[PDB]
Order: sequence, then structure tokens, then C-alpha cells
Amino acid sequence: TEKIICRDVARGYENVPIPCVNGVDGEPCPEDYKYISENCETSTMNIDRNITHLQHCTCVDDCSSSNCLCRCWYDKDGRLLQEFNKIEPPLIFECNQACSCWRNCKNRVVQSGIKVRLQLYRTAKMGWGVRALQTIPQGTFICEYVGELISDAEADVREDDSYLFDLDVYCIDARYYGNISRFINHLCDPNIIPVRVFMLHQDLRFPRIAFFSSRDIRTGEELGFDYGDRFWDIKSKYFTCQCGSEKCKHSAEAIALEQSRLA
Amino acid sequence: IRTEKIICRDVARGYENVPIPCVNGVDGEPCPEDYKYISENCETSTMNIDRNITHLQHCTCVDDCSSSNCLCGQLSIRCWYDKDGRLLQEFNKIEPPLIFECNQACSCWRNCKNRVVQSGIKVRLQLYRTAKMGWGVRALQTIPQGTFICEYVGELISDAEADVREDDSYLFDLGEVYCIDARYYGNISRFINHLCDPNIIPVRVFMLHQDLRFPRIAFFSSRDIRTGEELGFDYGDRFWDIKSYFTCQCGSEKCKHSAEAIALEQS
Ligand SMILES: Nc1ncnc2c1ncn2[C@@H]1O[C@H](CSCC[C@H](N)C(=O)O)[C@@H](O)[C@H]1O
Ligand SMILES: Nc1ncnc2c1ncn2[C@@H]1O[C@H](CSCC[C@H](N)C(=O)O)[C@@H](O)[C@H]1O
Ligand SMILES: COc1cc2c(cc1OCCCN1CCCC1)N=C(N)C21CCC1
Ligand SMILES: COc1cc2c(cc1OCCCN1CCCC1)N=C(N)C21CCC1
Ligand SMILES: [Zn+2]
Ligand SMILES: [Zn+2]
Ligand SMILES: [Zn+2]
Ligand SMILES: [Zn+2]
Ligand SMILES: [Zn+2]
Ligand SMILES: [Zn+2]
Ligand SMILES: [Zn+2]
Ligand SMILES: [Zn+2]
Repeated sequence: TEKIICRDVARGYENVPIPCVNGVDGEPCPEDYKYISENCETSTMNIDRNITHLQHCTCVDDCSSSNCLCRCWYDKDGRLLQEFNKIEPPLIFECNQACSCWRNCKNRVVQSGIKVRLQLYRTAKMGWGVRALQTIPQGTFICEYVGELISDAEADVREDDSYLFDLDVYCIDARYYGNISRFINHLCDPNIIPVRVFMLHQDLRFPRIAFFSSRDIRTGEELGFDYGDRFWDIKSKYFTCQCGSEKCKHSAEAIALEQSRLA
Repeated sequence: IRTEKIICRDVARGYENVPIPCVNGVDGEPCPEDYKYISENCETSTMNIDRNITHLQHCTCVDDCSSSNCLCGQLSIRCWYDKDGRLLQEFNKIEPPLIFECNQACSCWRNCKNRVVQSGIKVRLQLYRTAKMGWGVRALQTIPQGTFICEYVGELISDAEADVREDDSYLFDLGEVYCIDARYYGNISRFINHLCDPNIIPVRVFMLHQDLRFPRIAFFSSRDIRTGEELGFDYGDRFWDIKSYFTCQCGSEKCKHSAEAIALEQS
């Protein structure tokens, strides 16, 4: 039987609680990491936080016009536009503290936090995973990939390379410090896309990673994104993809078929 | 000018937990707009604040941090907040200790007892035009003693940068020595006037970082405050040695900086 292990893995840090369930095995709530809601530093990074360096708008409205300096890819409901390049996404510049606009303007989606109801759950083959507890329309903001900010050289020397997100060159490592997104599994048929966002600062070395639904997501459906080739070139030697989709490109079988395809 | 008019519904532009309206029933002065309202301190040059999460002293509390075992409370001497988020009656309102609130490195929940200042403005305040001191800040409700009012927010600057600034009216003194300058970038607290009989006390607080060069300034009521009462604190002698260009218009029987007070001292 499916049991609710933890009522909130975020410990009240998010807008909504993120419960943890397990109806697959006897694994307890993971506690080998520190849940953080915002990105952290473990060495001097000196993020350029000069308020005068911020590109900002002069809008006195809610920022729905084409005249907003900060195109604005959000619609009235905070969703990415249908015409948004889900293949090669542009950089998003949300409104900030230098903008003359109100805190509740239409260009502050990611900075307003988690709004969708998510659950941490035990998958059959991929350990822990994240699923939707509600229907999620296309282009809705899900969560941010939060972790520890580190150099690519620091990433290369890390014992655990399982929770790394490449920024461009810098990485977010969610191994020791992370949020709900450190539990999102790889899918060869993904339903979320990562987006580089700028909010309170505009230092190009450190974009913030925001996940948006790339299609309408059904209740109970597992969230996942394409981890990319860098992860799968390192990791395939140790384990293969268990997504079980008909389009799987990293399975063991798919790996055996392409290795045999040449000869 | 005769009747009190609402000049702005929210000077904070939705940035605070509550709207901070502006009124004027004294003169023709419109809503001040010669500054940028910010809800958190800003920087205009590298302050190199130590934000290394590993440098944070944090607690191991698995409860709500009400026990004497809370490392964050022990640093503050004891956690000075009561159950309702108010400073204790025994709190040194004359020489306040440094407050270390819980942070992101603490194992405790976001709703623990040691996170008052980091939760923002809860009291209802108004920006209003005073008779003699330009703009001022008053309570739109009764405020018990030890309640958190607002933070003194502004631009972080060196003492050397402060010395060269044309306007020295919005400075709060905190790598050597640093200042908060609310002249160009500030929050509702840049409008709080000096009172020789003050009802608020500034407190040095640490939250997300513990870089001792940069405490955050939190105002707490030093006594029970009545509705409509003007908020004010003692600006101290550094301001009054430079400024007393003009004299104190607080009009209290205890005034130590009025033209009358300065004349009686010298004579
Ligand atoms: N499609 C996939 N197939 C197999 N394992 C996967 C997977 N996507 C993610 N994983 C596993 O999850 C790791 C990335 S971190 C994602 C959360 C992880 N399941 C957990 O329980 O903490 C991978 O290195 C691998 O161990
Ligand atoms: N007790 C006092 N008497 C006279 N002027 C005062 C005062 N306290 C503050 N002020 C005025 O307010 C300045 C500090 S900033 C406080 C807000 C200010 N009244 C405004 O309308 O912008 C002082 O430099 C002085 O100009
Ligand atoms: C093994 O995976 C990676 C390894 C590395 C990496 C990124 C990786 O991850 C790709 C993105 C999958 N993750 C997205 C969030 C969680 C998984 N950048 C690096 N410099 C290295 C090379 C050695 C360190
Ligand atoms: C003239 O006043 C000050 C001048 C200065 C100052 C502090 C002053 O006042 C503080 C106390 C009243 N303020 C509290 C918040 C708003 C006013 N720190 C400085 N380095 C200087 C010396 C030259 C710049
Ligand atoms: Zn705008
Ligand atoms: Zn805006
Ligand atoms: Zn803007
Ligand atoms: Zn797959
Ligand atoms: Zn504690
Ligand atoms: Zn705590
Ligand atoms: Zn703590
Ligand atoms: Zn006075």
C-alpha cells in the first residue's frame, strides 16, 4: 500500500507543501541533502548585483505591452506563449527591483515560486521521481533547478556527478543542497523544458534554470526532461535508461542496436 | 490642502506584505518620487558580502527553535522573540544585542520562532505629511511593545563614500565601517522622523548571511504605540552635530535639539 512518508519535503520553504509517498519499496524519505529554495554559494562567485547594471523597464502598468524593455514570453495567466521556441529557448529577463512596475506585474512568473501541486514519489525503476497532483497546461512554470553554484572545474572533481546542471562556464550541483527539482528523472519523451531566466541580477554566468511544461500534463504523470548527451555519455557505462518509452534512445537495447548498427 | 487626500494607494508598489498608502492634509506636496522604493538592501559597488552557505552558524533544531539548545538563539545570547514574534520585556532596549535569526543552513522549518524580521512588514503604516517635519510615518493601528515594524533599507556604502555624498540626510551607520544610504534607493523607513521621545528602537539583525560588517537594521516598538501616532527614533548625536542648518521640530517637552534647547545649553 502507498504511504505518505513526509507531509512536506520543502519544510514550508515553498508556496505549497511538497509531500513524499512510497508504494513501491521500503526506502524512507531521502535526507542525504539540504533542501534549499534558492541557489547557494560555497566559494566566492561575486554575482554582479549592482542595481545600476540592471536593464529594467519604465512601465507604469502591469507589463502586458510590447513597450516593456524587459519579447515577454508570458501570456496573461503566466504561461509561455505557443510560439515560444521549446527547442532552442531564448534567455528570459523578468522584471526586477530597478523596474518602475508593481511587484505583481505579468513579467515575474519564475520569481513568484511554485504554484502547481507536485509530489515526491518512489518510481518502479528510477528511484525517486516527481509527479503532478493536478493537470498542468502547456507553458506553465513548474519549479526551478536550485542547488550549489560551482565552476565546471569543481564539477569535474566532484565524487557525485548525478545532480549537475550546466549553466552555459558554471554548474548548479544539487547533490548536497537542492530543491524538489533534484528528484526529476530523465525522459526520452520529455514533458518539461529547462529555461535560462534572469530576475534580481543579470550576471550572464549565472542564469537560473526554470522548468516549464512543454505540453499539457495529466494528473499523476511523472515529470521529466532530456538530461542530454553529456550525462548519458558518462553514465551509460554504469546504468541504462529505464524510461520504458517506445522512443527511448538510452535503454541498453537502444545502446546495443546502435553499437551493432555500424558493424 | 484643507482636506486630507490619498496621494498614493501604495508607495511600496506591491513589494511589502501590506500596502503603504500616502496621504496629505497639510499642503500641496505630491507623493515623493525623487527615490526608488526597494524592499531589500541594494549595492551600487562591490561590497563582497560573505554569502558562503558553509560559513553560516546554524542550528540543528528538529522542533520550532523554542529550546535553549538552538545555536542561533545562543549566538543572540538567547532567542529574544516571544510566541507572537515580539521582543521580550527583559530585552536591552538601551544596548540591544545582535540578533541571529534562523537561515537556509538551519535544519528547522521556514515557520520556526526565530524568523520575525525575515517575514516582513505586518503592521499597518501610512506615509503622511507632517505639519513641520515634511513627510512622516504613522501607525494605522495600535502596536504593542517589541513588535517588528520595518527594516531600514537602502544602498550599501562605505563610510568614505558616505562622507563624499551631497545628501547626508538618509544615512544609517552600520572591511572597516559601512553605511546604509536611503537617499536614492530606500523603503518606508527613509520617511521616519527623529523624535527626542522615541517609540521605536533600531536592532542589528542577521538572516541569510552572517557578514558582521553588514547587519540589517530592524525597527521594533520600544513601547505600546497608539493608532495615528507618529513613528520615530533617536537619530543620535552624529546627525544632530552636523545638522543643527535646522533645528528639531518634534515639539516634545523632552526635546534636546530644538532652537530653544540649543539656546539654553550654550547660555
Ligand atoms: N531515465 C532514467 N533511467 C534510469 N535512471 C534514471 C533516469 N533518470 C534519472 N535516473 C537516476 O536518477 C539520477 C539523476 S537524479 C534524479 C532523482 C533520482 N531518481 C533519485 O532517486 O535521487 C541518475 O543518475 C539515475 O541514477
Ligand atoms: N525632529 C525633526 N525635526 C525637524 N526635521 C526633521 C526631524 N526629523 C527628521 N527631519 C527632517 O527629515 C530628514 C530625515 S529623512 C525623514 C523624512 C523627511 N521628513 C522627508 O519628508 O523626506 C532630516 O534631515 C530633516 O530634514
Ligand atoms: C553525469 O552528468 C553530468 C556530468 C557533468 C556535467 C553535467 C552532467 O549532467 C548533465 C545534465 C544531467 N543532469 C540535469 C540535472 C540532473 C542531471 N557537467 C560537467 N562538467 C560534468 C562532467 C563531469 C562533471
Ligand atoms: C548628518 O547625519 C549623518 C552624517 C553621516 C553619518 C550618519 C548621519 O546620521 C545618522 C543618524 C540619522 N539617520 C538615521 C537614518 C536616517 C537619518 N554617517 C556618516 N558617515 C556621515 C558623516 C558624513 C556622512
Ligand atoms: Zn515592463
Ligand atoms: Zn514589470
Ligand atoms: Zn521590468
Ligand atoms: Zn529512455
Ligand atoms: Zn534552532
Ligand atoms: Zn529556526
Ligand atoms: Zn537556526
Ligand atoms: Zn526634539
